[PDB]
Amino acid sequence: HHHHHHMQLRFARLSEHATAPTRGSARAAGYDLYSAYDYTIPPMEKAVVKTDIQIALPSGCYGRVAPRSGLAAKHFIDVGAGVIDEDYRGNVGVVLFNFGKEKFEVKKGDRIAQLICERIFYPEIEEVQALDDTERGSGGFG
Amino acid sequence: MQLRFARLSEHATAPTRGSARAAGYDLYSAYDYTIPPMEKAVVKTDIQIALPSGCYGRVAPRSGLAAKHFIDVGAGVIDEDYRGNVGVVLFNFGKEKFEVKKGDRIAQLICERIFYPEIEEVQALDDTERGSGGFG
Amino acid sequence: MQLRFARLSEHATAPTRGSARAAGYDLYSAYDYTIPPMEKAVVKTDIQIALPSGCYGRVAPRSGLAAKHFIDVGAGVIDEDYRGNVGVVLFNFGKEKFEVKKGDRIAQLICERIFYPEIEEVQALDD
Ligand SMILES: O=c1ccn([C@H]2C[C@H](O)[C@@H](COP(=O)(O)OP(=O)(O)O)O2)c(=O)[nH]1
Ligand SMILES: O=c1ccn([C@H]2C[C@H](O)[C@@H](COP(=O)(O)OP(=O)(O)O)O2)c(=O)[nH]1
Ligand SMILES: O=c1ccn([C@H]2C[C@H](O)[C@@H](COP(=O)(O)OP(=O)(O)O)O2)c(=O)[nH]1
Ligand SMILES: [Mg+2]
Repeated sequence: HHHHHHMQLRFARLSEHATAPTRGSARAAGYDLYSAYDYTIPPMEKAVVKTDIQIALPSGCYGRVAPRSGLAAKHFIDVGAGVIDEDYRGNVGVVLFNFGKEKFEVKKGDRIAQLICERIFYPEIEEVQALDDTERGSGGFG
Repeated sequence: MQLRFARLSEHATAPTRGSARAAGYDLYSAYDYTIPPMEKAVVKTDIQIALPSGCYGRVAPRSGLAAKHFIDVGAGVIDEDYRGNVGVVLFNFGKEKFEVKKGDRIAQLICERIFYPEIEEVQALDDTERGSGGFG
Repeated sequence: MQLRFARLSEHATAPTRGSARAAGYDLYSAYDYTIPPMEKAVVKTDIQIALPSGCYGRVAPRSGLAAKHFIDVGAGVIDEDYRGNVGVVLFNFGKEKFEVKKGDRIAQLICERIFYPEIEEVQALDD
């Protein structure tokens, strides 16, 4: 209209322990997220890792916390939960799963996940009596 | 344009959204399940959905269930053209059994915007700056 | 609106679409793998892809494999500029070995629309 600009990923540090999120290349899908504390995760266990950052996502997306590739392939690390709502203003947490047979050590400053700005719709929901058939139909689960 | 649903029995609950800017609509169990430690279950919602054009439906984990109970969501891709019963694949990685009762909120449904590209084979692709190096 | 791919060996299979409005293209194993219980494997497809601009490629789980065999997909983020071999990280949480045969459908690839905002540090979020 009057103003012509690009939306930014806004963040604020909640402590001196946080690291500003980084992007490897100009077209990496995600911003790197860093642990603010030390964690020791035993075999077949989980931990909630605090980043000590609050974020304000641009309109029309949510923030998906996604796994690092190397951590999954080499160490059997996975990311649980992962849905950061557009209107969340709290401390960003990463839920890490250790499926390996050895303990996994997280140190303050380690890169442990990535944040992706996934574009979504926010549709209104409408109940109907019945839906119409497609070629796929009710065919599911292999 | 909208997310349309229909109930497949009286045991279903209409999906809900806590906020106008919440990513997902909450999905509810229509039945009772006990999931033992290190086991999986397929949870019926007893709804069929018609997703808006230009997206798929991602069944995504609730945060509390993940962080406290070590519950995860398997599979999770609901195609735009799917008209069957929406199932939730729950993985229990915790050491105690996880109880699901009718009416419990067990997952969320996100309308993820996607492309539907046409596929083309070529001999070889040109390299960028990331190269072939992955899994770092 | 165009997804380009090339084969890195004779063992690769061209990605297919399961239905007209399927979210993903089927990805196929190029090799034979035995995954023991509670273990992982990196399954090579022997393809390289060029994603359309404005998306990343998400490697996503097959539903039958999850529901029946307790198979899951780890990692899964393919960056727009990646031109290497597409690897699938398969997790076997089941109690029996899982056998992957050359030519088996093991995952799907979804073109997830994203954007690339610049990052801005503020002191308070309402600055
Ligand atoms: O968590 C899920 C995943 C999939 N489906 C349904 C909807 C989807 O459209 C269909 C996929 O079935 P398929 O194409 O026969 O499964 P596969 O990935 O094993 O080829 O199954 C669900 O209800 N819940
Ligand atoms: O991996 C995650 C997942 C979620 N959250 C935060 C952001 C999100 O907006 C909020 C979700 O809280 P909730 O609505 O109480 O979660 P639920 O109802 O799914 O248990 O928690 C995180 O920090 N990390
Ligand atoms: O399931 C996956 C995940 C990633 N990759 C490739 C593509 C992606 O662009 C690259 C990421 O490598 P990295 O940036 O060095 O990984 P990391 O997250 O460990 O920093 O690896 C795959 O082939 N399959
Ligand atoms: Mg998405």
